[PDB]
Amino acid sequence: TDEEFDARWVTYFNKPDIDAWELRKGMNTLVGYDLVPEPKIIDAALRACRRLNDFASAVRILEVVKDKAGPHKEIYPYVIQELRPTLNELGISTPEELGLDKV
Amino acid sequence: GGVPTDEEQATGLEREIMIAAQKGLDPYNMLPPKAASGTKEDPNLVPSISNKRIVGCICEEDNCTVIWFWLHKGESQRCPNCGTHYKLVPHQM
Amino acid sequence: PSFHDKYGNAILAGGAIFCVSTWTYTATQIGIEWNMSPVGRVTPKEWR
Amino acid sequence: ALLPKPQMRGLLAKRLRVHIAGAFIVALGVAAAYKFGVAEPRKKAYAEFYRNYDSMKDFEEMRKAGIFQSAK
Amino acid sequence: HQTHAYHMVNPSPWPLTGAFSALLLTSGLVMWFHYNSITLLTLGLLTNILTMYQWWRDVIREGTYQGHHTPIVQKGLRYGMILFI
Amino acid sequence: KVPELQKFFQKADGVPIHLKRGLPDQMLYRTTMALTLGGTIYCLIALYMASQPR
Amino acid sequence: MAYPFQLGLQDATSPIMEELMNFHDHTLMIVFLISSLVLYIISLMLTTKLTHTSTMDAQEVETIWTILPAVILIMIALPSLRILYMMDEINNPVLTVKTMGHQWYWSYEYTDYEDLCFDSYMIPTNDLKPGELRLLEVDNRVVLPMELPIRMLISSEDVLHSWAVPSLGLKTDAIPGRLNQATVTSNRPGLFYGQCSEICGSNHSFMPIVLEMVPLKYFENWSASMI
Amino acid sequence: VHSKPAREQLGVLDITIGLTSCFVCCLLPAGWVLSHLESYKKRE
Amino acid sequence: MFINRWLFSTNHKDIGTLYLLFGAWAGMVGTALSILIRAELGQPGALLGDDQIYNVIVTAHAFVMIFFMVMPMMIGGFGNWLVPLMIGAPDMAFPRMNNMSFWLLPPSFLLLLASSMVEAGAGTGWTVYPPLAGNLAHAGASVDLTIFSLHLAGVSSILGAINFITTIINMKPPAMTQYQTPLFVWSVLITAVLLLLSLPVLAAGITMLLTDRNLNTTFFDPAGGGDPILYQHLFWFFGHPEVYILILPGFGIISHVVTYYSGKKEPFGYMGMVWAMMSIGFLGFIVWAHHMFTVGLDVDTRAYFTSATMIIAIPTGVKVFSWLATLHGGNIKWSPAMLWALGFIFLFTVGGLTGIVLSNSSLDIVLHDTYYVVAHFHYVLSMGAVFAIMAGFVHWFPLFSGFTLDDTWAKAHFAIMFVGVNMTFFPQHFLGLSGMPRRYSDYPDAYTTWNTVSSMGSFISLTAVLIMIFMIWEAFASKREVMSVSYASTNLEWLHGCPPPYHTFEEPTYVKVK
Amino acid sequence: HYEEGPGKNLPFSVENKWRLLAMMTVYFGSGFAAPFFIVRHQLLKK
Amino acid sequence: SEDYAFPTYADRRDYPLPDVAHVTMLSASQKALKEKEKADWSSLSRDEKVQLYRIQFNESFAEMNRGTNEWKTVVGMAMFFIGFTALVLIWEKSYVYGPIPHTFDRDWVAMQTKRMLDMKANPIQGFSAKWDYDKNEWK
Ligand code: HEA
Ligand code: HEA
Ligand code: CUA
Ligand SMILES: [Cu+2]
Ligand code: NA
Repeated sequence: TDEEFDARWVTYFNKPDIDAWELRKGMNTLVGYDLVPEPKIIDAALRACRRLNDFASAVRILEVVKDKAGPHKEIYPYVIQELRPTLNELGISTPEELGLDKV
Repeated sequence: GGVPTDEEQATGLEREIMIAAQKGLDPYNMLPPKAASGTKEDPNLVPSISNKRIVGCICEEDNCTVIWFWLHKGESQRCPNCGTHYKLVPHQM
Repeated sequence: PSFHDKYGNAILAGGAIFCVSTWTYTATQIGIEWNMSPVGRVTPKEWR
Repeated sequence: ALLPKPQMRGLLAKRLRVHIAGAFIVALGVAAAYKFGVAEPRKKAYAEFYRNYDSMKDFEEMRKAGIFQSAK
Repeated sequence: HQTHAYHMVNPSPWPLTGAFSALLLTSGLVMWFHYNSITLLTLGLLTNILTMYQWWRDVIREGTYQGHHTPIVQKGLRYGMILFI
Repeated sequence: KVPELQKFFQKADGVPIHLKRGLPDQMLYRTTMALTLGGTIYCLIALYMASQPR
Repeated sequence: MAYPFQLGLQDATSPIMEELMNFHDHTLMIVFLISSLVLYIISLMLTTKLTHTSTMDAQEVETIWTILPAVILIMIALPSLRILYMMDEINNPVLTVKTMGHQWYWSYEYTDYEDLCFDSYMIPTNDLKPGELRLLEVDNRVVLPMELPIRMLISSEDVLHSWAVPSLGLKTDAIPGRLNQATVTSNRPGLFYGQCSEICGSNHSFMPIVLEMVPLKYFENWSASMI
Repeated sequence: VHSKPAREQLGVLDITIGLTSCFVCCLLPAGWVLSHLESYKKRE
Repeated sequence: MFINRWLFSTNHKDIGTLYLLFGAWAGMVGTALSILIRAELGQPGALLGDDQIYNVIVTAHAFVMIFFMVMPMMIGGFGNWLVPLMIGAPDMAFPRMNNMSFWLLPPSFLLLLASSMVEAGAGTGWTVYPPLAGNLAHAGASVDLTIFSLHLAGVSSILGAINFITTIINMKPPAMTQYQTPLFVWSVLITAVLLLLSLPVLAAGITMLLTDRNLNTTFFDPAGGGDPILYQHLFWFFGHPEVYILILPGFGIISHVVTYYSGKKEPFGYMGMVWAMMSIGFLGFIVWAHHMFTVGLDVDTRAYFTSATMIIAIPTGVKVFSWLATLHGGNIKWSPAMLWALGFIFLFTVGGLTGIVLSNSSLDIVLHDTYYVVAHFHYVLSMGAVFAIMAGFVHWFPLFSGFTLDDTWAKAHFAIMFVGVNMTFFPQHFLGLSGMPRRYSDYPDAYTTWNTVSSMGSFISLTAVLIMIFMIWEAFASKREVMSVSYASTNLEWLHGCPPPYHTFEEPTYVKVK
Repeated sequence: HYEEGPGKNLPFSVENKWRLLAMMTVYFGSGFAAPFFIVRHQLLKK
Repeated sequence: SEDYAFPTYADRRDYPLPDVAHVTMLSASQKALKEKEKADWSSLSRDEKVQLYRIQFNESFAEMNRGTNEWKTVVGMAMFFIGFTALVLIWEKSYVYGPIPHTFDRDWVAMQTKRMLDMKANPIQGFSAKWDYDKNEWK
């Protein structure tokens, strides 16, 4: 079910021996699913990207959530508004003010 | 009698493959390989002569699309979807 | 910084006027017999 | 101040099922439009032809034209 | 050096010889059936007979004198034979 | 005669397999190319005269 | 007769042809159903901004995805077998008439009593009467009476043709050495136009069949009027 | 499919030359036969 | 050196390149023949005077685009190019008969042109109906030249089929079975089976018609006990299997290109995909008399054959739903070949639906040898199959040359075909509804509207093939190379680079032990 | 050994754009014009 | 020479994180900003943020998946060579085609018009249906 789905995803993203290649594989096969990812899953991905220092892949998966919001753009405000403590204790900003949302 | 046997008649590539068969070796891929091991300490070994090699992994059971990629002589690389490990080894003389 | 910003609209406008002009020419100016439907406005007359 | 929880999962699934329902309803609408346009008018025009149609009298009124090879 | 267990076929003009030989034979049959010639027929029959002759001589040469016929290739040959028959 | 014919063939000299014999096989080679090319020229000229009316 | 800017098929004359065009229109709104389905699916399928490239299971669509085409094709095919039953129905042989495809033209025979055979050709464009159809008018039109089951007995002399009347909607293939029976009924007077319908040489477009519905009393007056 | 820039970037005029050449090399043969059709029809 | 590499070739890549160039040859000859037909049929009256010449050019049209480019790319060139590059084969098992097939194709082409050069002219249509092709109506050599050209094309297809099945089973790595591989294997496998199980009937037919003509047997002549229905039955027993030969490799390549450009890592419903393929191959033999709905056959046979055509229409619908399922839910990048794919699926769908309408038996009785049948097979094979052909041709053009093709001109071309073939062949639909028989040069006056607008559409097809000659020229002129290709992990054929080298797969593919 | 590369694995040389243009135009001109010359030949014969 | 060996960059939203970076060559100050990136995250400003993004990967989705005028220019080219096609029609109508048959004159088409109206050809829906036989004028 979705509960054990998200549980195995957060354990996969919070294993201590994560590196960029296998988190890339996990994120790509997460994108391949038919779902907007859970904010807890995005939170775990941001902790992993904090652990091995990937600003650009982190903002890339943020804008991946943005383009996965689809034809309606209310999902991304929800995702960020649970992500506000996480962004300001990792110090990361999102493209909507760091200047990649536009052309 | 009068009918010759393989060890006196069959020559060339027949000789290498038949002597390899009677010693129980497959140096020219007549049979599927063995020693399946996807773990870190025991990767999947691929014999070769060159730096460069094709692999195609059926990396889940009863799969449609074969995951093909390229092995180089160097560090072990893995399937991008399942996670079976691969090394190249230069001894297929 | 591409071809489709301004050359694209130039090509679409020029091709538009060129194609509509030559197709009104083919439809009307030669006067080929299309053998249109003679209903409505085309009238017959008597024969033996 | 705060936002409610919208759909994360099954979004394309509900989109596709409502769109194939729309596909079925627009297909039956297209067929009903084609029917009401041309199909039963064929049946009708045959009916008002043949309920009062008299084929022999039809034969005389193109026979006064004097066209028939068998009828001079 | 090759690593696969399959016979690498070297370039051959025998396809060209067989192709124009078959064309000559077909032209002979129609030329005889419509214009009564014999010489082109004799040329066509001789060139097919020789073409398959040293074609199959080349086949035996690469088969038993070279040993390229790995049993994978041999069972492929049996597949070709049963499909032909 | 199989092993001596085999070591007669595999000199590893790089010439293709239809030129393992020497002069007689190139003799037959050259005469078959000559006869097949002459045959196809004679076919094309015969078809051209068949095309042209009398 | 065919008219310019003809959208659909010829209007039916025979009752079998009115049934045939009813089944035709049945197939037509069926094909418009499925064409509307594929267009709406492809439009609202390409206009989607959502991706799903995971392993979606495929062994869950078999039963519905195979029973819906099965039922739609079976209710297509049931009127087809029914109309084949009205193809091979029992005839009441009111009249017979033979035709032969002679070499690029037609021949017609009434051999029931005072045997009559005649040949029909194409009236040329230069020799056309003022006010006749191009490529259709024939110096000897074949003439048949009102509302009688009449069997065309078709054959051909030296090359197979096809007796083809789209204004009665029947085309039947005149094989040499083999006569085929095709019954016709009609209910409306006048001229009815067709062709032959397989390739048979260098005047293939130049061989029509024009058929004249008259009352049977005037038909027998005609038959007495030739001979 | 990522691709390198054209090794030989055909200039504005060059493209026209190739385009016209194809059109001309195709229309001329057909038109030539069609133009002489009237004399052809005539049986001598 | 050139005579060794390209004349004396024993490699499948260069044999496929030769196949592609010969197919371009035959395709241009065929479109010129179709333009001769369309220019004669543009105006009421006779452009060519006698229409015996019209019959000769329409049967040349039929022969050249049924036998001389469609197998050469779609089965021949695409097959021997890609099948080793996706199986793992270093080469053909049977390259000398790959070379039989290719190098006996131009003798067949030359004998067909010789049949045209014959004073009589083989004016019999696509099919070789006796006694139209008999000793009296066609007393001449042209029919015999066509018969021997079809002999050479037939044996070309036999040896190609033997090579393709031998490669498609034998070259496979042993651990992977037939159900572990993508759709090229199953597509060319089932089509080579259909070649092998259909072509000998055609060869038999042309042989006994040949001895009917020349050395005087009476197999089809009813004056001494023959029957034309014999040749009819056997020739359509060939014809519809050859039809599904003309439709299935397009299915395989179109599924591959839809999976590629929809971004799918795996084509959905693969088991159902291959099941539909083998169902079509296994059932296409016993549906041949759907052309027999008006000859005089028994109504039990007619009912059985129309039921069988419904049953063969079922897995085509499975195929279409499988295509849409593959297209479902992906990153839809707008490649020109994906547009070719959309045009193929929609227009082939409506053509096959018109065929279902035809296979309604009494609808065939009113619509036999009619322009509606033309509208059928001219949406289906004249344009559906070739849309698959250009989709593959612009899809694997770097694999074939090493250079890319210009997408702007490519999709503008998909538009120019789109409008051209619609305005060409939908009027034929109108014409078949009006109801004239096929093989006509002069028509009644009421058909002028649709005839003229189809003539304009055919000239649109002319300027389209001019864009083909142009874009191949400019692609060769720019000769720009790729730097990266997508989905090479799931595409074996793109792994060796663009183009693949002379010796590919020297070391065969390593496979999982499982 | 055979030498490979992009474009040079094709039977016609791609060494010059103008020469390749000339070869392609004359080849495809012959291909397009062959059945025109055919139908011309039979209407000469008839 | 061959570059299918090393995994290749390809930016698309289906595989949104490619395995390999865009600019593998890294300068001295670029190495300095990379080790500062490896350091604490509270001292990074917007311009080096966007420059490190653009030097590790090429494009971002919100500026690459944009609808350009490529559809405009290709439909323009399509109907532009449609215009050239119409010019070809003009040329071939002027030079290739001969006279119309005499069967299309206005008096002659009136002759057959009266003919098939007198025959009541397809009088149900097709042609004679739109004609009245009482007032002798089209409906
Ligand atoms: C590739 C070529 C091709 C293909 C696929 C087909 C496919 C079919 N053909 Fe056709 N056919 C030809 C090529 C082809 N044909 C040719 C060349 C001739 C001329 C021979 C001659 O000269 O006499 C011919 C002639 C021909 C006739 C001859 C008419 C006559 O006697 O004059 C008939 C009639 O039965 C027929 C029927 C069919 C049917 C029923 C199919 C089916 O297989 C169609 C299947 C394809 C589909 C796309 C199905 C669509 C259905 C769905 C998508 C399911 C969804 C629908 C619902 C849910 C209702 N064909
Ligand atoms: C594939 C087969 C094919 C193709 C493409 C076509 C294409 C066309 N056909 Fe076809 N036609 C037949 C097969 C084909 N036809 C057959 C089998 C018959 C029956 C003959 C008979 O009656 O006996 C027939 C009959 C036929 C008639 C007979 C009607 C009659 O005489 O009563 C007419 C007339 O309108 C016609 C017209 C056309 C037109 C206008 C095109 C246009 O679409 C022309 C456009 C074609 C192309 C654009 C070709 C595309 C190919 C390439 C671009 C090359 C690709 C190669 C590489 C990329 C390497 N055809
Ligand atoms: Cu008689 Cu066609
Ligand atoms: Cu069939
Ligand atoms: Na004409």
